[PDB]
Amino acid sequence: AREFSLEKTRNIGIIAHIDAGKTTTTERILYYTGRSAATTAAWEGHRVNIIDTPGHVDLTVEVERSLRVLDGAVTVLDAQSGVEPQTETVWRQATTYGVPRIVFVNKMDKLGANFEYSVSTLHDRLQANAAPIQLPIGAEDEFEAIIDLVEMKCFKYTNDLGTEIEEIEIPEDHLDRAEEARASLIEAVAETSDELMEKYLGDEEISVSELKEAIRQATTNVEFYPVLCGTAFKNKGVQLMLDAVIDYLPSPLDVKPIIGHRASNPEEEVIAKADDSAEFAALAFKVMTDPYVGKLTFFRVYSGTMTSGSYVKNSTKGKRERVGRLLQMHANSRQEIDTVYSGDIAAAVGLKDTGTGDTLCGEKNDIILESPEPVIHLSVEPKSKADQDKMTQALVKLQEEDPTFHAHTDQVIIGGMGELHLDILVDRMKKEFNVECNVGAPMVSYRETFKSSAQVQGKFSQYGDVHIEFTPNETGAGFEFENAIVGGVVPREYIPSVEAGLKDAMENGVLAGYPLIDVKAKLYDGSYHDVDSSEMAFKIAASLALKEAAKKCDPVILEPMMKVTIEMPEEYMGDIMGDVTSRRGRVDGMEPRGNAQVVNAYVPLSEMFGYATSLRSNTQGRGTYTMYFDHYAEVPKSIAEDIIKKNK
Repeated sequence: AREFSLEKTRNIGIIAHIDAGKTTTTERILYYTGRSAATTAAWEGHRVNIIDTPGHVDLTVEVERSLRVLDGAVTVLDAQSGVEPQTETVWRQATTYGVPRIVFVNKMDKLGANFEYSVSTLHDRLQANAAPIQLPIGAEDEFEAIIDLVEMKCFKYTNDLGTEIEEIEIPEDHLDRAEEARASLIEAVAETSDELMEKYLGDEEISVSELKEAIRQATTNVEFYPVLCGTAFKNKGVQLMLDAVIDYLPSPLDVKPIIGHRASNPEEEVIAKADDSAEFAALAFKVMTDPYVGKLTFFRVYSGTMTSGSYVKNSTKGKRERVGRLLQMHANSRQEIDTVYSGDIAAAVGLKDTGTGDTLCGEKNDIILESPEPVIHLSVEPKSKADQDKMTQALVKLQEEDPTFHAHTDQVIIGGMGELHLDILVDRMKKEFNVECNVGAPMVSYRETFKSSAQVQGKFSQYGDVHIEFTPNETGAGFEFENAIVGGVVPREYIPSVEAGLKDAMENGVLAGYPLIDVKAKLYDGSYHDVDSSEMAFKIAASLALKEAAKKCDPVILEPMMKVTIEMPEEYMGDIMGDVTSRRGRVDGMEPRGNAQVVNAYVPLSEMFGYATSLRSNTQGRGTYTMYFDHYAEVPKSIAEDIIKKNK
């Protein structure tokens, strides 16, 4: 029987930069809530789950995931420099996923500390509706009290230990400032609420509570972001902000159910809401390994209820998993339980076949809450044979933790989604798994394809034969083999053996030696013997076909194209281009947001090396970009001729 009720639960995570005072803020939050990937705690008869967000925002896959894991967030800002480039890249994401937010402006105690300023940024840069529900008294050294607007009280801080908080009444000389502040607080909520609009102008006095009811309505619908203040290190306003999480930030019931499809048709939205009556469904957001307990698979349960020792479906991988004991990491402790209801988070011990992104649901049902390709790759050189063991070991494990990377042993070669991605991966090896290894330069991974069609035949004279029709496929369509054979001059016995020989012979590539893609092959005819003909020769044939095809099909080299989104001051807006159009980029569409323009562009990854270093140098620290894969494109003849000569 659950200690806490959905209504009493808060799933949160902390969106902050490092110099915003992130780590220092998390601990205070863990401490005040005490007595990691995810931590269970409590504040005031409320279950509080603090979800660890990724260490860098360039990892989109994670941040997206951790956002769906959580319900609402606490954004931490520096009291001086206001918001910063990445925090907003993440903020907009938060909104795409409809994550309620409250804002805690930290590090008030320092220099250049400007509260009424930092607040501006959310307005100016993020175009966000946010108004202080509190105001400071003093700044820098002078920082002393905090005015709570909604209840109209004040609190004095006599120590840096966060004890003996004097709860006092608002001093005169700040009385006015307090007054227009609460007044300026009460509408920003009212732009949203209706009857409150009358009540404002109509002059009716607004209650403390009835006001609270109103805000928490704005924030849980994310039309308003409450804003707070303090210094985490000196223990000021941390508690008030904790209360704030209780008052405003959503329970699992106050947000909209997570979308997902079923196991066969993945076009149905299947609803997952928090119901203990309904069938259990959950998502695994983290996997690590303890020296003692073994593999830990962390998870959140959106719908249904779960118990220790029963069986569950791992829906993503298509198998059956037997729940071991369930654990809960607390601040300082670990505690075991036999049951997981909805809206809750716990780790599971000894689930053999599970990995990050995997959806666990009940036995009967079929549901999945989540759904990859290398554009860039590295060479890795282990020393002697001593290290080489440990690496190849790691590679097996790492897959389970991050499926988003590829394994190639042909030296060993790992492709990934980017230089940053690949590094953390190498990071994890060099350090955590202790391998000493030479590491190459990032290299674009090119492809190949056919610009035209043809019909050809390989025949291996030990005898094998095929007639295949090779045609350029739709860009992105991948590879689809069609078996058109009828009479059986080629018997089924060797038929899939052809498909293999093709795949394998294409992977090698016909031009510079890069994998062959976007190509249709159809097998319309052949000739077989009954003694000599072997599954081998029927490979050598398919391969042979490919070689002849390569001669008639006008093969071409493909390079990756990225979707580059810049944002900048329009004084430089000409520059970024003469830059882009020097990069073989082309600019498609643009839209303004607030006082800056968002430039959308398409650029070859090959031309994108050292871009951030030319973004700042031109715009003087003002510009910011994002990038991700879009499509493969045909390399220009002059460039392509070189890649050939190289690999030759």
